[PDB]
Amino acid sequence: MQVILLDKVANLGSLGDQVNVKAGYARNFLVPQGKAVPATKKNIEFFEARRAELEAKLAEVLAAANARAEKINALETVTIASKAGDEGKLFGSIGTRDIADAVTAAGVEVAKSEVRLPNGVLRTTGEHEVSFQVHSEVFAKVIVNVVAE
Amino acid sequence: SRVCQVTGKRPVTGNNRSHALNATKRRFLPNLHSHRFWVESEKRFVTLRVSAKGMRVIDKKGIDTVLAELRARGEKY
RNA sequence: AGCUUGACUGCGAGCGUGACGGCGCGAGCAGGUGCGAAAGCAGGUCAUAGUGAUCCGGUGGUUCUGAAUGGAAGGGCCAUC
RNA sequence: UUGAGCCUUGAUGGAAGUGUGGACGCCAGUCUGCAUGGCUUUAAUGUUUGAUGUUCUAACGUUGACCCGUAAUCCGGGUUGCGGACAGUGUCUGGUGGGUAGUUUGACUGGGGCGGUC
RNA sequence: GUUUAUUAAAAACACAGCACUGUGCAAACACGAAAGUGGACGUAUACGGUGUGACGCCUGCCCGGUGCCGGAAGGUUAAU
RNA sequence: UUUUGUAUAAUGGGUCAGCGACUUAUAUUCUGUAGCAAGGUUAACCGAAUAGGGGAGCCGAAGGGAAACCGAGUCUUAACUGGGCGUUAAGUUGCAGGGUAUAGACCCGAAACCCGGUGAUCUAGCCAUGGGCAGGUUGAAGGUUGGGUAACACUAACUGGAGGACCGAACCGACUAAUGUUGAAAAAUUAGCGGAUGACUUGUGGCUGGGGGUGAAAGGCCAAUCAAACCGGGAGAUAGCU
RNA sequence: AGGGUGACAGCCCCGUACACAAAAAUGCACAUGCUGUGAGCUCGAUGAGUAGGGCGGGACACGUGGUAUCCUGUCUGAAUA
RNA sequence: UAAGGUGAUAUGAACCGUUAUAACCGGCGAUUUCCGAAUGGGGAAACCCAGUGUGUUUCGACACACUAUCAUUAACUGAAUCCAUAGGUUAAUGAGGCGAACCGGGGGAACUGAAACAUCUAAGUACCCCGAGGAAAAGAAAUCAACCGAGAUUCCCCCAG
Ligand SMILES: [Mg+2]
Ligand SMILES: [Mg+2]
Ligand SMILES: [Mg+2]
Ligand SMILES: [Mg+2]
Ligand SMILES: [Mg+2]
Ligand SMILES: [Mg+2]
Ligand SMILES: [Mg+2]
Ligand SMILES: [Mg+2]
Ligand SMILES: [Mg+2]
Ligand SMILES: [Mg+2]
Ligand SMILES: [Mg+2]
Ligand SMILES: [Mg+2]
Ligand SMILES: [Mg+2]
Ligand SMILES: [Mg+2]
Ligand SMILES: [Mg+2]
Ligand SMILES: [Mg+2]
Ligand SMILES: [Mg+2]
Ligand SMILES: [Mg+2]
Ligand SMILES: [Mg+2]
Ligand SMILES: [Mg+2]
Ligand SMILES: [Mg+2]
Ligand SMILES: [Mg+2]
Ligand SMILES: [Mg+2]
Ligand SMILES: [Mg+2]
Ligand SMILES: [Mg+2]
Ligand SMILES: [Mg+2]
Ligand SMILES: [Mg+2]
Ligand SMILES: [Mg+2]
Repeated sequence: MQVILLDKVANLGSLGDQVNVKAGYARNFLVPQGKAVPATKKNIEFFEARRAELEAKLAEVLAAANARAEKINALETVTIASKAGDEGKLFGSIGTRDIADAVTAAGVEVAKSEVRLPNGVLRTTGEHEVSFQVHSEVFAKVIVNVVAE
Repeated sequence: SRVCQVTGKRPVTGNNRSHALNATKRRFLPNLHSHRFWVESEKRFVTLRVSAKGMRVIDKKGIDTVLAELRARGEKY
């Protein structure tokens, strides 16, 4: 009695691992109570296929927009800026929708503050390249041009 | 009728044989048990009269296949 | 008393005695041996009791056998329990 | 909890001073850690493997109660309570077993038995 | 009171009484491969087995043997 | 007939007639006989059917050795002066017969063992539902009233109607004697006898089945039988006996 | 061939050898119809609680034997031309 | 098919026939009480008693048909549970019982032989039980052989006591 798992399951469980259990635990509790299934070989591919059409399929289906920053590898047109201040230095901050203002017409339009650098955001020159939240892995690169008026 | 519903296993006859090699008519008879199986295919407990082994057979071929027989053979279940 | 292993191995003309199974005696032959200078004597004990058939099984030996073939198991044969 | 193996982080194979439990410590050491201050002899885990013990429920028992099939002291399905890997049963196995069964239990002999003998 | 209907009616069996012993109930026990059933629609003031045999006065010693009961050490010991 | 021996007072037979016991099959060997002869002969089957075909095969012409093997020799043993068994006599197939083997094996006969059935119309026990007990005695508890006690106790009449109680018919039994004993009767008749309101007696119907029942226990009863019923089967059990 | 008829019949009778026969119901053959039914080629697939094993038995002429082969009550359990 | 007939003991009677409906024989039909598998219920076989449909110049009642069980299927219903299962009724098909041997299977003795007896025998016999056919069963090699080869099963003669 080997059988494969469905749900977690205490001292062996794992959503689909390959266990080998006493016949009783199984034909008395695990199965006929939705938790496992005889490893009928028919199944050891039926629940191994997934392990391919998924853990090597949909884990690749993720890679279709590398870095998401594709043809934006040459910065973006600087429509306006992101502000300034302190007669020379910096003083003003980014409202909850004010890092777009510059890159405010490139990709798609949004308006949210998924803050990434929990600092007082350094006040100097202006043009910087950190990362920002583009996804749970990749990044992006652009700059920031001030406004002289 | 001590008869395993899955494998047909009924009791048999044989001797005893002492040290003296003395023949004595006996029976061997199946290790039957009757057990409540859950089907899900029918949301019910079909409770067969089964010999262990019969059990092992269900544990491999699958109840839905074992009841597939019987049904196909005429048996109640 | 000295020296010794003939309480030897293979055989055995020819007799005894038994319904039988069997048991007994036996010179002589071959090989090899002890004793004796030699002739010679020794195949246990002065003789006659001191015993258990067969089957099954054990041990040693021996290619005799060995179920397609080579081996092996088992079997035989000799010895012995 | 516990006998034994493997994996490991502490024992055998960013200085000096103002400070601490355990110890085969060659017989009087120094240690093993505890604070700080400009492949083989040792302890705990993750564990793998057997033993013991608690409990669990979900096989299994129910000759408690209820529901329905059903105007039914059977049976079946269902609910519930109690018990519960025990009990019981299959195979195997040691013991017991005139309860039952098949038999054996000699011959000679001044009849037979006893004695005696083979 | 019972008994050898048909050679034995008795001092034999039974008996009320006494004792021992088993049995917590799905009882022990008994019929039965089993299901089912008696025991009992009873529950230890009950049910079974065994012996003794109204009642009076009593019922001593022996546990070596046999039988039965109990025993969580060791020895020996089966399948595995 | 059986016996050392039977007129034997040891067995069997009243007599007649009819029936009544060494067979049959297959093997096997021997004698007789016939055929063929170092050979003889086919079986199943085919079939032109008692022919013919069919030579599968069997026996014989070679034995010795456990055997491999050798071979008119061979085995024993290292080898035999030798010794054992062989080489020097014809077979084989029918047919009749004499033995034997396997079958009931010359015939008749057990007491029994086993299987499957039929039996509680007799009888044992039990279950349900019905029935029966003339007549006569004894007079338990309890109750009433007197007497009595301080009150109970006690006590006397009466009342009451207990009992595996007494006597005795029916009914149930069965202790003694006689008769019977080719009976009136395969268990009785006659005169006596025990029980007779009880653990009584009886009708009808029911249940218990053979290693089983039932048993106030005798090994009693279970259809004129019981230390294991009857019927059919195994079955022609077996019979070193008559 | 046989039987009968007043005793023993080829020629007296019924038969016998031989040659014939069915309106109906059926048997079996064929030739056809009906319902079916599947045919041939190519490419595949190739019988798991099974084989095997422990234990207890039973079958094989074989009585556990040195014992192959087969069946399985019980416990287990492969390979995949 | 026919010139004779109405079976027998067994006459007699009353009849029927003789050229085709006397009788006799054969094919096919009709009728076929009751009991009996017995099947509407019951039951001490040949009897008792029903329910539902029918049916009458006298539509009381009394005669005729259907109503067992089980299995497969179908329709309609339909619980604890709301679905669904179970259950319930109806209908169509089928089965039942009997009977020689032979056959396959499930169980399976003893006497007796071994001059006793237990392994062994008798013997997978007798017998009980289930099932089936004109036959049954078996059957197209995970078979033999033996370095050549054979080619399912069944039966017979040998091999060989
Ligand atoms: Mg005895
Ligand atoms: Mg004597
Ligand atoms: Mg008396
Ligand atoms: Mg008497
Ligand atoms: Mg008397
Ligand atoms: Mg008592
Ligand atoms: Mg007494
Ligand atoms: Mg006394
Ligand atoms: Mg005393
Ligand atoms: Mg005499
Ligand atoms: Mg004379
Ligand atoms: Mg005389
Ligand atoms: Mg009666
Ligand atoms: Mg009286
Ligand atoms: Mg009286
Ligand atoms: Mg009288
Ligand atoms: Mg006596
Ligand atoms: Mg009698
Ligand atoms: Mg008899
Ligand atoms: Mg006889
Ligand atoms: Mg016989
Ligand atoms: Mg294949
Ligand atoms: Mg009827
Ligand atoms: Mg009826
Ligand atoms: Mg006997
Ligand atoms: Mg004998
Ligand atoms: Mg066939
Ligand atoms: Mg080839």
